[PDB]
Amino acid sequence: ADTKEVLEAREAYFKSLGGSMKAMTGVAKAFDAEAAKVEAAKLEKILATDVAPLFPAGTSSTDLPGQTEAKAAIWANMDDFGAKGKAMHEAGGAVIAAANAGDGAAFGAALQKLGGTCKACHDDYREED
Ligand code: HEM
Repeated sequence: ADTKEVLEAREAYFKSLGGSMKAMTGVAKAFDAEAAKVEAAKLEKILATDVAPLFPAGTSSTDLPGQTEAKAAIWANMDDFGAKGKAMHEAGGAVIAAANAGDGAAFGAALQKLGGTCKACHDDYREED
């Protein structure tokens, strides 16, 4: 697809994740198993997205100044970038299971683990200022 659509797709994917992280953070603060499962259901849908095809070479912030925050570095570290995405999917599965187990403590713990995967990747691959 055109750069405009992959950029569109990956932007929507990440916005959805951000909204999910935000909502689950609030649930973790005041655990309600029903709201957790609702959030987990949404996170599950989000994680079904194949994002590898969302980062084709030529879509870094240097190629498309201001259109994206993806750093050119991603393309010099695709194995690490994929690994970090993988870590997120795994952390996500744990958050989903904890929500479904109705386990508030595990949910909060898994959520910390998930947040960490977002940071681990952003630190090396997303544009700050
Ligand atoms: C962890 C679950 C996670 C969250 C939360 C998250 C959020 C997020 C947002 C809100 C954006 C900005 C979206 C927008 O344009 O409004 C964003 C952008 C990027 N992310 Fe991220 N992200 C999470 C996880 C990860 C992981 C696991 C990776 C790397 C393996 C990653 C990468 C990126 C990149 C690159 C961007 C820039 C996208 C762009 O501007 O085109 N994120 N993320």
